[PDB]
Amino acid sequence: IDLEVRSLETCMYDHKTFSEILNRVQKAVDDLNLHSYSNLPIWVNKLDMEIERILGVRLQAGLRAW
Amino acid sequence: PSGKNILVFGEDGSGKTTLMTKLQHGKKGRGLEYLYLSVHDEDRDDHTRCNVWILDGDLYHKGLLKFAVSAESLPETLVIFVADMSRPWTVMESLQKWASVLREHIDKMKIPPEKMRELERKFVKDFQDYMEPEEGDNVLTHNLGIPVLVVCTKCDAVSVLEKEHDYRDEHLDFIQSHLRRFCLQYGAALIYTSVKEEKNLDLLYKYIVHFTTPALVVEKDAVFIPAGWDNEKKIAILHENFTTVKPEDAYEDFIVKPPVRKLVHDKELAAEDEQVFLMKQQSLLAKQ
Amino acid sequence: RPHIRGAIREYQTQLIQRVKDDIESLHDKFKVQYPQSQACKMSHVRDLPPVSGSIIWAKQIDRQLTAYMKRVEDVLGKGWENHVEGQKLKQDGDSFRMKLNTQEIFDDWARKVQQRNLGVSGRIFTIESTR
Amino acid sequence: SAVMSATFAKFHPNLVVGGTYSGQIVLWDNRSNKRTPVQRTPLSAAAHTHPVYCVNVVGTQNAHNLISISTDGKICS
Amino acid sequence: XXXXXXXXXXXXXXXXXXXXXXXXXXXXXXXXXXXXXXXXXXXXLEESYSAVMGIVSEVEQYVKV
Repeated sequence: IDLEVRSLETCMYDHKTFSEILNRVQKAVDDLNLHSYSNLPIWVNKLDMEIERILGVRLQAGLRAW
Repeated sequence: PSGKNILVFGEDGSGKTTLMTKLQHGKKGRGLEYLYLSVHDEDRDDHTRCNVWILDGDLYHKGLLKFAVSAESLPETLVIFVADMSRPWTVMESLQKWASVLREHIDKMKIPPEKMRELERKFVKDFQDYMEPEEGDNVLTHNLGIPVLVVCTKCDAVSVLEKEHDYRDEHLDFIQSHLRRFCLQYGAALIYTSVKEEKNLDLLYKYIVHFTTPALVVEKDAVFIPAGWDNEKKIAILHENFTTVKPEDAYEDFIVKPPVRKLVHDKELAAEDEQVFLMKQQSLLAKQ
Repeated sequence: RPHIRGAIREYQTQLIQRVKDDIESLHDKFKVQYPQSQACKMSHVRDLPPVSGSIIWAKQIDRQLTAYMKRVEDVLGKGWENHVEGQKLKQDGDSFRMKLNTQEIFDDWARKVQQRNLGVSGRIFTIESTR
Repeated sequence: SAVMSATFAKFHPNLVVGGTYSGQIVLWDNRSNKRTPVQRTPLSAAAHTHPVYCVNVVGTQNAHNLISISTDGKICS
Repeated sequence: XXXXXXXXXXXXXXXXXXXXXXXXXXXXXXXXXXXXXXXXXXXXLEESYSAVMGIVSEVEQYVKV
């Protein structure tokens, strides 16, 4: 998860690759769902908030450059 | 005819992308989603360059309004307030939400042009005297005066709403009294529209942004109030016919049936979490 | 017979990767939901309530998984979870099965139906109702 | 626990068997990249509850087993 | 051409939230149905980069006509 998360500022401005990353991450999330851990959606809320920040940050950076 | 402008206030779906689609779409997630109208110039189309603007949300889109409202844009500024019928309670207040945003924008962008203060207020005193004649005294109107208009959308859901919870002429009369009331105060008019209905829109804009039409408050399943088709008594009889006469809390009535419906998908649980050392010594105290 | 049973592990693993991939496909397709399943639309054209078609979907998926499980144990012998992989596939099929016990849908939906039943289901009270 | 004995596995080019000090028999894998054995023998009486100094595979492809012989005095295929 | 520059400056106004895009999330799914995918990322998120990257060009398209 974290290699994807920490790699969210690596593949510069490619929506396909972004999509791919997210899909992989939630594949791991269904793995988490099956052998259900305790409060999984709560931790996902956390994730998503920081993902939004890395996203919007890469966005605004590319926004200025564009 | 020069560069014309329009400032519609896109409100969370409410068929706004569909409003310009029914009028004439990439995506709607950014706001300020410009559109340009260049329609028939009363005999042909002389490119009636009526630039549209559609904001949605509230996150500091003031500077975007600067990019949509200049100092010379001011005359040809047909602001259009758009709201749905799926959530009429939103409309009731959210109209004033958008309104107050523009009230700020009046005293934030028109504060340097002081010529239309002493000019446009008198021109509005001219203008709103013309709001009423040749259509078909005094009303507690507002400070906002420039070409303004309040429209509604999502109206072909009437039977769906009475199917859910309206089924009362109070619910239908009270909203229209507040709407027509809003518009007459605001120096505007009240217009409705629906899914595959009511091409009465361009009539008033083309008619105003320079073709006239006779009004309707008759059907009451779809309403068209041009400016000056008001008083403060016809509507008073309308919210009198068993409608709880002028209730100043029933905002919660229609702002209670589907907004204070419930929350289906809600996960505020704070489910569980425990300790280690704590449990261990607590069991030590439990060892006796 | 252990004598026989010894020389088949290679073929066993070939079959396990087959079973593996198909249960993985079940995770995929079931991870897409019934409302967005196109099967819901076709089933709806075949005229079922969405409640029924949803649990039919669920229950059928369950039957495919159970058929796979019996395929697994017939291939891997009855000592099957004791085997290195069988324990894993057991756990996975069990949790996947726990994410398929749809009686709650009938519960909550029966409550909504009961809520509607309070004054709608027997509305013959005005055979020719005024309007 | 302390591995008291270890060796490879017969016709398992990815596995490593192992004896311990506790008595459990472990089983590591290289291709999984799990620095912990994936199949640990229980500590039941049916298993070894004493260190196994000599645990070994025996025959060929179909002639094999795994015989663990702890110091307790038990053999277990 | 000054109006075209005004459109370029309109795109320059995208720094409104000052390198944050705090509200950058736009979609919401339906209610509860039957799902093992209990915690998908965000119905509002996945499409937002392509959405922004496209709407940037979209405004430029509408100004051109």
